[PDB]
Amino acid sequence: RKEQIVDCRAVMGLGEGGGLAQRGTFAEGLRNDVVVVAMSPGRRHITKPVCEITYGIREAGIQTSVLVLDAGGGIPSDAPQGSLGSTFGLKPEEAKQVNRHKLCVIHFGNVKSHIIYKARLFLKYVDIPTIIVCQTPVDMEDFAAIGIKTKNVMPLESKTEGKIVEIITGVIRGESAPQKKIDEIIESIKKHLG
Amino acid sequence: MYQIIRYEGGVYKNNILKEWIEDVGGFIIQEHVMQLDVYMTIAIPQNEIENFKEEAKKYKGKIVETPLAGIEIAIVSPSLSRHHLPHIACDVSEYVRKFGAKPNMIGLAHGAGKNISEIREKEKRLIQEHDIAIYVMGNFESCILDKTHLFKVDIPLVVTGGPETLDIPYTYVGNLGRRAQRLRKGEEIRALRQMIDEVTKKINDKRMELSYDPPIIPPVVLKDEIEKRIDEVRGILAPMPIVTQLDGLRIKMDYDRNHEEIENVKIGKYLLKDIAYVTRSEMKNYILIKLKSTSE
Amino acid sequence: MNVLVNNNPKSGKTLEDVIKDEYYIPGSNIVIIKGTATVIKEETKKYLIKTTKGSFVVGITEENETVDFWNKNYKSFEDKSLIWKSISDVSFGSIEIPLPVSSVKQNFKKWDVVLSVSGLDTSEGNLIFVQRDVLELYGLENPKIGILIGGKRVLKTLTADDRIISIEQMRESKENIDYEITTNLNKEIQDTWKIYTYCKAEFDGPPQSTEHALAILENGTLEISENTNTYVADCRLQTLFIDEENPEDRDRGTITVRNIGNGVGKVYIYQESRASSLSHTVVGKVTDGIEIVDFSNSGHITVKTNPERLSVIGKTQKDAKILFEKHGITLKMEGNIDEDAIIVEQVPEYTMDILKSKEVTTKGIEPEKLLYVEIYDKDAPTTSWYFRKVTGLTTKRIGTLKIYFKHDDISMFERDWDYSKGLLPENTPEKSIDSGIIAVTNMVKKYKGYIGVRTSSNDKYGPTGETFEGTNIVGKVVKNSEILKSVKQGENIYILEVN
Repeated sequence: RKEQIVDCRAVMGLGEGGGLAQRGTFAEGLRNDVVVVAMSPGRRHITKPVCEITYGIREAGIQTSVLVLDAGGGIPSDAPQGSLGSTFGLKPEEAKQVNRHKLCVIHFGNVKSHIIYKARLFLKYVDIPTIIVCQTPVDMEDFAAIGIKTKNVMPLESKTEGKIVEIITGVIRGESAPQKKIDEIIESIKKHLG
Repeated sequence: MYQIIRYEGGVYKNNILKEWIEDVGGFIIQEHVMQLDVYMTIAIPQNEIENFKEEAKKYKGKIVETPLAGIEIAIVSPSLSRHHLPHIACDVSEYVRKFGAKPNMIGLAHGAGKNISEIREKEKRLIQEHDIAIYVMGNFESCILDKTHLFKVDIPLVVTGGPETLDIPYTYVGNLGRRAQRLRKGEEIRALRQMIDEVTKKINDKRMELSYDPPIIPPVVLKDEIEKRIDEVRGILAPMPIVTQLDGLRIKMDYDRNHEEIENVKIGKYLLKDIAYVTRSEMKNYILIKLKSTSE
Repeated sequence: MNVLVNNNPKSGKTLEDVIKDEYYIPGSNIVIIKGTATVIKEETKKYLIKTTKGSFVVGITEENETVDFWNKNYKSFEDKSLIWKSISDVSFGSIEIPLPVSSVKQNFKKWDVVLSVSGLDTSEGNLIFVQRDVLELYGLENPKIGILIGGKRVLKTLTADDRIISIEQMRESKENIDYEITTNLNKEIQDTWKIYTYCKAEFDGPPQSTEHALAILENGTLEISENTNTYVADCRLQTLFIDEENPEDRDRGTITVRNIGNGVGKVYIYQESRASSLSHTVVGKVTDGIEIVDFSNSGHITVKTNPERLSVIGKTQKDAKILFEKHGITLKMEGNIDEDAIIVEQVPEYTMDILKSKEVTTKGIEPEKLLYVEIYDKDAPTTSWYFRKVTGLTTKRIGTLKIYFKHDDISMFERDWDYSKGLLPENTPEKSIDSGIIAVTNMVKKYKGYIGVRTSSNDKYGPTGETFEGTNIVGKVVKNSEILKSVKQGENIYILEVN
């Protein structure tokens, strides 16, 4: 039980009846332990699956920062035959803001081929262990098939400097995460943090 | 002299508008580009307000009068748990942000309960470092009445709670209790507007007392001078690298490593250490600057 | 009749008479000032006082109706002794306060001007200058009228004996300046009217930016292209680059040159004291006669520069000799020494460098080596502007063209990959190009901006090896020739515009 002060973002939310967060913004939790990365400030990511994990970690006693990616939707441009619909990316300032935390928690969607390449591009510039929270059942290894460092399934030629440290499946976008998923995330964070 | 407003427009030809603002002597306090629209909190002299309105309407921009875009507010929630943080507290913080203020969530370590609630001295001082503090309390009259010891700071105070009317010896705004939904009903919006009006009145009163004995240099131009001189301010990863307070600034750089550089900054013909109180902040070991008045 | 002129009074009714002596290039504006108004306006939201214990500064905040009372009833509270200074704070009066004394008590804050009707008796309404935050203590709808901060100690020390005597306010005062802007001469002057004719500019800055400013003010007049409440700007040279930073305060009557952005090269004169800017290079100051700049919103202003521009490129050698000896500068010769030899290059070429070094090296050219050109400004405005910028004719009278590539009849000149941006096809040939035609390749071709000329005529290719659709004609060589065939690659030829 200790005081927890959060550096709120400097810009307001999405209109009047919309979300409270803004795209491409960062909210430091002073003491940098865990950063929760949200793909967008929309209802599919913000306060339904992301702020719930945030308050779960903050209830566990671990200070949390929430970073909303400027361009978190879509697949990276390095995906086979390029990207479609939208382009996923990470800014150098976003990477620096992530890299000062002990651990990262990132929320992904349902299509595996999207998740694997998004994680590869994310870990191309993030060097701290991260936890992937997605809906679909994805295996630790398909990330290693495209050259992602992974705790259980290493690749021969690692194309990322970041370690996928845990994968948690069953968290749906835009829906309230049950207490069991929060407990699993907290246990994984604790046993890969200290 | 420097009235602070928010400009909402597009990124196209925004550089020419920034050049115009620099030419007329204004300062761009805040800049954010979402996809194709840019929000700019700008402080320009009052004699160029109509000129800037004309210039903004040339770019099909929008001018929003922000009455709180010179202060930072400490929003004090009893905890950062699911009860207060993910709703009400964020609504209060975002509504404060909507009027230009820079909020900071203050989650008390032992702020929950009825008789087991307590506030530490470090949290007290951290709250006092701000301009105004907003307390987000519960929705039971007895619990709030038996919790008055929490609101003991010599800072302007606005207390929000569930019951419509409270009998505490402070400013109180009702119908904003502990909830679990996003504040979107008409009554909730009205209560948020009432809280905004109370904090605006307190800030205007404090502005008048400050204007009785004005500081030697305005905080906004001091921030501009620090940015021009100090070359480590663009390497700051914090949300607001330099916070503009009512009568000072908050520089989010390490105090032990940079206080000597900050103090030995020449503004006009004075050295900063002789016109401002540079001290370490309880906030992540940052640097806090308090401006002196012309009396000393 | 007897009027005051500048600092030396004249009388001539018509402007012409008094401005006859006053140096003025015809075409500029005339600023007249009439006088001052000195309007005294005071609202004193914050009120003053003159008690027998000193003077504190009250300040109305809570409108309620106590403010409405105070408005004029503070004058009835004038010369009222302190009634009580008990736990109920310091109180004064007590005068009639008809404000409905609602029993409903209210909470008040430390030092908050309060007009609590003491004893709920209208005529006993007390001016309770609150000292300590009193909670539900006084009746009235809401005694809180304002907040006391200034002179806090005064009301604290204030004892019963002491009265507020002269309840002051703030003597709020303002100033208005009459201005009229003119450019007539045959008008009647009544009496005691002040006229300003010109402003004096003092230049002290980096050499390139100061030379840019001097070239702007070479004719003595400064165009007013943009005007705000803080500055006036000139846009004659808005696409010319400079790389010099002089970031100090843009004070009253400061001359700056913008060195970066869309408006790089604009010359600003500031009418207000503003902060330093990294995008503005200060080149000097306006010493005396600021009001002509202050009251001019558009048109012309006659400017006199204290350091004369020492750049003799369009003159003969004897003119440079006499002008530089009249400034006491040591001289040495380089090229053509003839008294009529046309100067082509001078080292150093900047006025500040010349003044700080006190020596000039002047280079002349042979009469037959100078190339004479005519530039089509009406036919190809953008291309002619680019050609003037690249060859340097925007600043000096003699431009320099560098040979870039040569083959028999063709001689191509170097390009500037900084001014060749809007090179839209402007003056494209329709028939076979005749000899001695200067042309620039537009953005259509890969080698956009390269200038060239050929001494023969062909029906297919322009002077730069491109087809006609990729070439815009900017000008022609009129008089001097047979020097393009005897100049090697990399050598510079010098041109003179003859229109």
